[PDB]
Amino acid sequence: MREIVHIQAGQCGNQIGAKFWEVISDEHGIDPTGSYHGDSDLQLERINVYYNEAAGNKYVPRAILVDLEPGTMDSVRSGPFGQIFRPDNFVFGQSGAGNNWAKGHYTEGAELVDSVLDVVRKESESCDCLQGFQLTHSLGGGTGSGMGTLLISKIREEYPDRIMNTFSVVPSPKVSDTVVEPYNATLSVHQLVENTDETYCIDNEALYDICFRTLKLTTPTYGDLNHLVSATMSGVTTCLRFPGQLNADLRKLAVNMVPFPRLHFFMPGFAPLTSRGSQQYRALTVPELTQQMFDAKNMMAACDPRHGRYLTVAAVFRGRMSMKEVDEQMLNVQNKNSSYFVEWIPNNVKTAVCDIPPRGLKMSATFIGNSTAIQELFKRISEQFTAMFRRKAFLHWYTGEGMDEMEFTEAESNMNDLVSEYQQYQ
Amino acid sequence: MRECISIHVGQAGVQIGNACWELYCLEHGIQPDGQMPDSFNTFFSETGAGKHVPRAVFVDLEPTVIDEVRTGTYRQLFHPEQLITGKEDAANNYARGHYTIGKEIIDLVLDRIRKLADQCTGLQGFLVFHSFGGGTGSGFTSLLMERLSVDYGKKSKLEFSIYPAPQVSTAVVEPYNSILTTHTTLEHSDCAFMVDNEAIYDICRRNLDIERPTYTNLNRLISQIVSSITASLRFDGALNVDLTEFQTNLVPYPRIHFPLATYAPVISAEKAYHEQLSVAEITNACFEPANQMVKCDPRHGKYMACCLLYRGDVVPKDVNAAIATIKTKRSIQFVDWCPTGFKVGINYQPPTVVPGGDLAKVQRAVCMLSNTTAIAEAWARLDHKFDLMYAKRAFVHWYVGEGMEEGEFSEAREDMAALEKDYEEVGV
Amino acid sequence: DLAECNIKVMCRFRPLNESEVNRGDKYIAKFQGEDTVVIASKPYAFDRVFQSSTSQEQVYNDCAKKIVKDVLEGYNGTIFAYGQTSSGKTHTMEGKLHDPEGMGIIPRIVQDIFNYIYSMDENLEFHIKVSYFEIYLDKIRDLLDVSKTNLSVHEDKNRVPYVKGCTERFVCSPDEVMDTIDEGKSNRHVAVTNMNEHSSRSHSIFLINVKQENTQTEQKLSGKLYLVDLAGSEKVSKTGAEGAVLDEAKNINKSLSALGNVISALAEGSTYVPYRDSKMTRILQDSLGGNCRTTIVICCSPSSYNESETKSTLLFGQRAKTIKNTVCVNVELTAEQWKKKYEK
Amino acid sequence: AQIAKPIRP
Amino acid sequence: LAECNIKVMCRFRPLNESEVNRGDKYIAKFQGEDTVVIASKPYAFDRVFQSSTSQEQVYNDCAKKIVKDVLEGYNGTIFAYGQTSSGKTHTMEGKLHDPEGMGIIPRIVQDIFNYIYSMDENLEFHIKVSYFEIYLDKIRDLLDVSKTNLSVHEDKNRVPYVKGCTERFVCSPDEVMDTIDEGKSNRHSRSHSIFLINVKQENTQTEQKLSGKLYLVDLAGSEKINKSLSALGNVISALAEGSTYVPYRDSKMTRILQDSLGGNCRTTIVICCSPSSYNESETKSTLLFGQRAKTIKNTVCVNVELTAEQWKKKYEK
Ligand SMILES: CC(=O)O[C@H]1C(=O)[C@@]2(C)[C@H]([C@H](OC(=O)c3ccccc3)[C@]3(O)C[C@H](OC(=O)[C@H](O)[C@@H](NC(=O)c4ccccc4)c4ccccc4)C(C)=C1C3(C)C)[C@]1(OC(C)=O)CO[C@@H]1C[C@@H]2O
Ligand SMILES: Nc1nc2c(ncn2[C@@H]2O[C@H](COP(=O)(O)OP(=O)(O)OP(=O)(O)O)[C@@H](O)[C@H]2O)c(=O)[nH]1
Ligand SMILES: Nc1ncnc2c1ncn2[C@@H]1O[C@H](COP(=O)(O)OP(=O)(O)NP(=O)(O)O)[C@@H](O)[C@H]1O
Ligand SMILES: Nc1ncnc2c1ncn2[C@@H]1O[C@H](COP(=O)(O)OP(=O)(O)NP(=O)(O)O)[C@@H](O)[C@H]1O
Ligand SMILES: Nc1nc2c(ncn2[C@@H]2O[C@H](COP(=O)(O)OP(=O)(O)O)[C@@H](O)[C@H]2O)c(=O)[nH]1
Ligand SMILES: [Mg+2]
Ligand SMILES: [Mg+2]
Ligand SMILES: [Mg+2]
Repeated sequence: MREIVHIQAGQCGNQIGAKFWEVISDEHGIDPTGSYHGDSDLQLERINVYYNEAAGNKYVPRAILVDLEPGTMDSVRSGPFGQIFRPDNFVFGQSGAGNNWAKGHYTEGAELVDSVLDVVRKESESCDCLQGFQLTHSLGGGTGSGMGTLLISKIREEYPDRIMNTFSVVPSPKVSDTVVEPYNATLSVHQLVENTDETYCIDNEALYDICFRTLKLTTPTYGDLNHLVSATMSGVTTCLRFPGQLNADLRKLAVNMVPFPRLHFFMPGFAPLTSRGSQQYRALTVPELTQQMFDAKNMMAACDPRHGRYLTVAAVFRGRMSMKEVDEQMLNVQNKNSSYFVEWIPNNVKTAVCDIPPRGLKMSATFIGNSTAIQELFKRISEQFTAMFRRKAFLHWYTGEGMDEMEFTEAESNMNDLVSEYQQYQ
Repeated sequence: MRECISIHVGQAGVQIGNACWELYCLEHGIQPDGQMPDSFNTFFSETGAGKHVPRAVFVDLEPTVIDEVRTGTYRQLFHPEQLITGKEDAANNYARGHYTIGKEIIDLVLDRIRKLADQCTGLQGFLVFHSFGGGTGSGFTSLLMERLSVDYGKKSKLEFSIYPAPQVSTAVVEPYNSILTTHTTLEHSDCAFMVDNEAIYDICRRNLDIERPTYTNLNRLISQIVSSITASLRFDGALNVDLTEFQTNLVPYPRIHFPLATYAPVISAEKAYHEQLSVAEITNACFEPANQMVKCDPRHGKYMACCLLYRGDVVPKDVNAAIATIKTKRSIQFVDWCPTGFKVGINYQPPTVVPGGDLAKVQRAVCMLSNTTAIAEAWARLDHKFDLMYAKRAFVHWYVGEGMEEGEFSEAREDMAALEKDYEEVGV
Repeated sequence: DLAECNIKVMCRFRPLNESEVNRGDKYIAKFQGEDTVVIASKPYAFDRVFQSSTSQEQVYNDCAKKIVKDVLEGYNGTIFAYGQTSSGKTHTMEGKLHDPEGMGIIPRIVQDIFNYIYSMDENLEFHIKVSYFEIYLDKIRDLLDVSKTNLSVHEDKNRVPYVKGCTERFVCSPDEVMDTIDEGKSNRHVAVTNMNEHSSRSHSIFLINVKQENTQTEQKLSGKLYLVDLAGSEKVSKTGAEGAVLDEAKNINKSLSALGNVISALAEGSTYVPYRDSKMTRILQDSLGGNCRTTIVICCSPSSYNESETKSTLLFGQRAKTIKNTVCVNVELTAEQWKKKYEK
Repeated sequence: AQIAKPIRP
Repeated sequence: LAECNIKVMCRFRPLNESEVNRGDKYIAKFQGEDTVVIASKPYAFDRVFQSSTSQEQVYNDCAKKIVKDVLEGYNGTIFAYGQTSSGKTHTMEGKLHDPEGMGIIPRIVQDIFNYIYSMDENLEFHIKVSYFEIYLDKIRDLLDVSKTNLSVHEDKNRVPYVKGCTERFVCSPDEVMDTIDEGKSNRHSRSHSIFLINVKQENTQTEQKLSGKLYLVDLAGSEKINKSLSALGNVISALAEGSTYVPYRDSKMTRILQDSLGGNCRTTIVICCSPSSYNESETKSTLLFGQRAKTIKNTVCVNVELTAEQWKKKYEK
């Protein structure tokens, strides 16, 4: 009941989804072989949300792993939680996109999207009451951006009345991993804006900042960043899986947090986030959790919320806590930061409390923020796109796979319109 | 026999219902399994041997909380067909609760009510428990009230809603849902008792001296209020009061049926001693603005009708003295067209204390249900929030996209302006 | 080079119907003057308020007669009807296609455009192309080809949106246009509702492009004419929709709310002006805030059973009348003049 | 004036 | 470039019943297929048709090349010169609505429509017809009797053309057939009929437009007051002798076929003669006409124009 189909597209999506599934299985007491070794019945009460059943009390996740190269699929299979997945769900080609959005959306992704949609359709049909779709990808690459966008469009045209929440990794401002990030990101957002219900924007720069500042990690690796992302991915849908005093589904979050249809780009966050050797000094309470949540340092997007105003905020608390404490803390946060909140919306914050915390934590929280500050990311992406596109730089690679300059202009216009809409409500 | 049906819609309704049914089972000496080791026919049904089946219908589109009821300590108390669940929630959408997702279990709940209504000889009314603001507790309750009014109509209908608070709030689309539901259900309910979480939080902080009140405590307080309301049916006493008496003594005009409940004494065990808790003190503290369960000062308005439901060791002479002292006081303001705005009800059953509860064992308690014009300011602030959100037309696409014309918002706003105007007119 | 024009919003009141005259309903509309209507003692001023007895010829003459001349002169024109369920949009726009007295705006426009073409200067050569599609469940369907189940709205060099892939049929005689209209109407989606027995569940769009070339002066002009028949706002209590009709109603209401939002944005002088929230608002972007001379024919019911909807439609028409358009002649540069400019 | 229809095979 | 000869073909009709009643004999004799011998004097032509030859034969031998060349880029012209009642209506028009005859014009329009139906689909064709005739050096529109005594202006290139005549677009072979029938009905034969179709082939992919004009014209009698034929005999005498200062402007008949006579247009000429013996004098005059007409050589270039986008691009450089 209220099942979620999970899709991993590209290297970033796959290596984040693997951490996500390890985290979820640990939370629900599933050992890597697929057996159940938990301690509480609430783990099995709603195991149908993220898992299917099989003969022998073995639980298989309903995850669909897609890529245009088999290397990352082999890495996932060879991992510690790799044999939990269904061997039929691995759908892959043999020619990668090569960080070409056109290659992954028009030429190589088209040949694989049929089989991917077949697996998606089978998994959805096996579900009792489908709730939504979950996608992990990166906007800065070829297979992720392009293939995930094509799959999102196809699924949206196939299931128009279902939530499509995508956890995308946006290009970082200061350091660029690929030289064609602006093109891929603009072309991916041009379809994310139209074919998604709520997209969560994560950039590696904010993750590195969190790790070095709050977590005090000397050598942050991709595992730690994927782990921080998996924390908020699990925390977003905790009310679907465990009982709580005040429950909020994905659609409830979308209704509260999306005032206008095209403004569905969110900044996620997590709390508590302390360093070993500093937990004995902290005080785990709702005020401290809220102070951590609303801090600009704790955001996982490189868009400072101070340079903007919040439209809607969601606070999905976990554990045993007073509703009075939570509501008073939210009210005082809104009052003390009135300049950072929108005035034509009373009570910008939404609250959901789940009465089951993550293992080893007495309390936890996930912060979802719809801020006008996300326009800065789009503005810099559009600036880089214009700089690269006035001079036709790196453009024959995209044109050689069947794209046109008019598509680039339309994507840029859509990005500019989204920026203008965000600026209007500020 | 005098029998009532309880309907709990949405998460708030079902939580309050869990508290209320724990309280009732404690009052009547029924173990949670349904085995008693009269005066229970109002809320319970007797089977061939032992098992007492409560007259409740738990309805929610979310299956989670009804599943908690199904697996909780009160598992073998309710008839499993009474507990009704959906698949997907209303997601804080009035349209989902009313038009789209509501019209998939409405036939089931109506059939269950009819089956319960066929097992009662002297049906008296409905005790619908829901919450303003939520999608289910605003959309599904409106559809259910329409169906019940069309089907039964002559039978009474009482509501115990959770009104949105001024400052403390949870949802962001709460004003829309609240105005839509109180536009739709203004013509169907006969007496809608309203409470808000913020006033109960303040009551818990000051009187009960608990700095971290949660939903369980609020549900217990509301359960005590509803037990005080319905105690006249269950137990004996001097000046017993029925639900039709509530309607005929609390509703002056057909469009003015929004009283606010108040309870006294709400004290801890430490302060249970050191206090006399006399009838006069209880009544005076019950008329205090800080003890109101709705965030509105009654001093900014005039009382129309006020019914007092005393419990426990209460003598009518004490009640008369307390009423005289209240009437002589100048701060309380009664309207001109009501020379006598006091109805008194005395009962011999003292309030019961749930084990592991904040309330203390007291010999007497009161429940003040007053129809005052001070509730107009709550409507005013809710309408202000609605107007602010609707000027920019925010969140409207979610409601419009599930079977709701854009003009329904304007119609609801006009109806609310009319209700505010009616309250102002009756004030003068 | 700029000649600003407003929206020529005009109101049409249909007579009370059988289902409404036999159930205790009263004619609430009171008409004063020739351009204003009084409802609930609240004046509303429009360009022309047509009363219950107005024939199709009169509304066509006072609404769409100028649009043919404007299109053939070089400007862009667009007319779209608005209202609630069972209000008079299909009757005003198309009506009975083959009846000389009951035909609507579209057949009269096409006949007049052909007659004006015949009465033009001899040196002109005209190319006319007809497109006819609909918006059903947020999908652009071609009513002339069922294979095009859904289409897309792209943009041009000068940032104007247009439907891509729609069948463009060249025409020579009004008979061909009438056959196109008939074939399109056969495939348009209709449903049975309590308010209207032949209710339309799609936003039909009729497009004709008139390309005009002069042989002597080589000067070339183009004109785009949109004729849209929108669906009406519905209420589940009145319509009683269950099943597919409910989904159609949901999509129709969402699209109409988007259109109302864009009209309010134009009227208030906002900056974002949300054209991109729906397909219909995208297609009519240049119509509402660009290079088009647009007239809105709002249709209303005069009964007390539909007073709230009539007031909402009246407010929509009043707000639209204030918004302004920037209209210029579409003079496409010529090849001979291009080569002359190159040489000189 | 005249109206032209392209003859596309 | 390329130099192509103005073809000349000789056609013979069967002896008439009046001639066999009057006792006329068969003087002309056929020798081979590329000449005809009469009066013991060989006359060399490109091709000589027998008396009983079929009209499909002459169409296949003469006109099909004109059809394909006008379809691609090449202006064409075919006309008949001969004595009265020698057969220059059946040669050109024949039977308008009898499938057996379909002399030249109906067959050529059907063939051009078939060829249009064939070949690449990515091509836009705008074909325009315009039928007009002249009489006594007065140009008169044939599709509308209102127009009378028109004139000839000058286009961008040095090519005189009729100005003001109605040019009706046609889309189907039935339309061309009915417009030809109406034009012939509007004719009451000393008049010169000029039939022009302007097939304009525009390619969307290459943005290249090619305009072709075929002239299916018919002459008047040559019994020799007639003046246009005298200048027609003067212009060919200018062309055959090669003398400059050619009198193209002497008569208005030659002012329309100026590119057909020596310009950017590949043309063929047919002559009709009679084997009768009573008309020995007038028969030799038409025979010598075809021999001299072969002496002309014309230069043809593909009529190619650049689209509006192409001129814009050349301005950028
Ligand atoms: C002795 C003790 O209490 O140890 C704690 C601990 O010290 C702290 C510092 C933990 C620790 O976390 C980290 O150091 C960390 C490393 C990489 C990325 C993110 C965090 C901990 O490792 C993490 C671990 O978290 C869990 O057990 C949660 O269930 C968590 N699990 C995982 O992330 C996970 C890790 C490996 C394998 C499988 C799952 C979780 C959180 C949300 C949703 C699902 C699961 C906890 C409480 C601790 C340690 C062990 C030191 C903290 O993290 C979490 C996620 O709880 C860091 O700040 C918190 C506060 C904790 O007190
Ligand atoms: N007193 C009390 N109020 C509650 C409780 N739970 C939620 N509320 C209030 O109810 C409102 C939220 O509505 P809910 O009843 O949870 O929503 P719902 O009716 O279940 O509708 P959906 O969940 O959207 O299907 C908020 O104002 C909460 O403060 C509760 O247990 N007790
Ligand atoms: N001016 C009019 N005179 C007479 N009958 C009319 C007139 N306008 C509408 N009607 C009648 O009303 C019915 C049509 O409703 P119509 O006018 O078709 O509604 P509509 O606007 O197309 N409804 P909808 O598609 O839901 O927006 C027809 O059968 C008409 O005969
Ligand atoms: N090849 C032929 N076969 C049969 N009949 C023919 C042939 N050629 C000509 N005729 C007939 O002979 C006559 C001459 O025809 P026509 O073609 O009318 O002559 P013309 O040379 O056009 N005369 P004119 O226009 O007066 O200078 C007509 O009756 C024709 O039908
Ligand atoms: N957190 C994380 N980020 C990654 C990982 N792999 C790649 N990225 C980021 O993703 C972007 C590159 O896109 P990628 O997914 O590799 O291209 P694709 O395989 O064509 O989709 C860059 O910004 C990388 O830093 C990973 O394993 N973990
Ligand atoms: Mg709920
Ligand atoms: Mg219609
Ligand atoms: Mg002749």
